[PDB]
Amino acid sequence: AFHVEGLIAIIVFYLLILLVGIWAAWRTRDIGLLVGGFTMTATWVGGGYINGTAEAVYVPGYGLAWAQAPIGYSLSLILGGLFFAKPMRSKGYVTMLDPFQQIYGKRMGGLLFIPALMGEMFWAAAIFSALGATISVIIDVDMHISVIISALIATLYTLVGGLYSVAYTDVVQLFCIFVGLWISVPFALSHPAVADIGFTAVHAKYQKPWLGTVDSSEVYSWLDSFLLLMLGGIPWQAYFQRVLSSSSATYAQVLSFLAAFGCLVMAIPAILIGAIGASTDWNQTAYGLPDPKTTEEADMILPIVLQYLCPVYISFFGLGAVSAAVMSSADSSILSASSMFARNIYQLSFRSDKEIVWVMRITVFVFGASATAMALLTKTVYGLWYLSSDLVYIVIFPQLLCVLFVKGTNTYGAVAGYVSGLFLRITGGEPYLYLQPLIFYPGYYPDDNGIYNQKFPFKTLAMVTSFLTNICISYLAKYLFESGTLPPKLDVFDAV
Ligand SMILES: C[N+](C)(C)CCO
Ligand SMILES: [Cl-]
Ligand code: NA
Repeated sequence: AFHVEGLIAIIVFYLLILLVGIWAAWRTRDIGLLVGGFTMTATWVGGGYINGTAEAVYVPGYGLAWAQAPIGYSLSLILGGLFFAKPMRSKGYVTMLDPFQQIYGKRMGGLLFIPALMGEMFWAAAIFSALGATISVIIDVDMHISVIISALIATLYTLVGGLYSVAYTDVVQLFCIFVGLWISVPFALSHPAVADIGFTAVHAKYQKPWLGTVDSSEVYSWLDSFLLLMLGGIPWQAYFQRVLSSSSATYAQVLSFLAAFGCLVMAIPAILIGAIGASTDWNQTAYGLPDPKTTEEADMILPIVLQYLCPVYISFFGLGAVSAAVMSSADSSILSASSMFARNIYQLSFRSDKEIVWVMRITVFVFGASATAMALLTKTVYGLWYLSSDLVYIVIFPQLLCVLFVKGTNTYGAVAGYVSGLFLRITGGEPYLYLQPLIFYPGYYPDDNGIYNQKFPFKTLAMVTSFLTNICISYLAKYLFESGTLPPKLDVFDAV
């Protein structure tokens, strides 16, 4: 029943992506800055960007007003270029966890690896879910098998590309994403089922208007989420790997700015596809009634629009664009997680080149399997894409601010900030993971599923409490050990 045309199309597109990169690696006027910016854009923009942005715009509860992850994650690159690019450079940093291990120690750096590893896993699960949904809709494959196949192909791509040389694969992949999406959009807009997306943005005919709305009581919560996506999107090894490998600090800053511009440009057609899905009379298409959000297939809105509103070859171009985005992001995500585990955890704390290569291969496999299980269990792409930066914002970002800008931080403040931020984040609950809150801040309300949500900005409160606890406990421990109030024999971490 499945169309073999789709399988042959994804095969030929994958080969077309890899062959040009192999040729460019075989071969290899002030244009390298553009190439670096395009490569960073291809690293940043994956299945999360495209599919999660379309889902967030499509879902009536969110709209464009609540599709904050594309804008926030693009602004993360601008903020990184402005403030974090120079302090991370000119030091012997290979990974993002190197400042943490150099200032707080190996154990605290390994502890800080856990939020980063969980964020990488959430991002990989979101992009695996996006690719599996695209394959399942367009090639008509079972969703579980499609997700497993996507994870397998991403794993083999990362491994095969790793040992050999790849040059300018990301440029060609970004070109494929851009062309596929921007040729899919005009075909989707001209479908007889799709109504005027300008009218649907401000008026409701099929569902609530896709521009979205923010209530006056929700404003703080909106701001809270935006901060989580704008500041929690900065401390990632996929970005700092390109920052540290640059020739100069100015080159790193300019590639950050160009990458942010490219991310916004890539986010535009995803917003348009989500708006088209929100403006579609599904009773007129072959998808039929019920509509995708009634079917609980909202997270699959972008492939559905590609499949049921576009011709078959345009659907194949869109599938190629999604595949290019997912491969170019999954390579960086898997490699960053594996490199951080191999260098910071295995090589530095516990301990050979062959041994390191082998543990990094098996780590790629285990990370892929964990992300596959997470992708199979969940039902949302935007939710995992959002949650990837949640614990990063809560935990790593205050510690990153402390190690870069706050002179005098130590391990006691790091541990205190870790515990305080984690406690305030956990006690606030998580609706995506169906967790009840223990602390009930003012404005709490139950959703459809019965989990109490928080209108109070408790995530930003947890982050700020983590930062202030780090500073206060660090200076208090320094004062207590310097003045002689606390005996020096109790300095378990030997920080001061
Ligand atoms: C999820 N990240 C923040 C790592 C990349 C944005 O797509
Ligand atoms: Cl993404
Ligand atoms: Na990508």
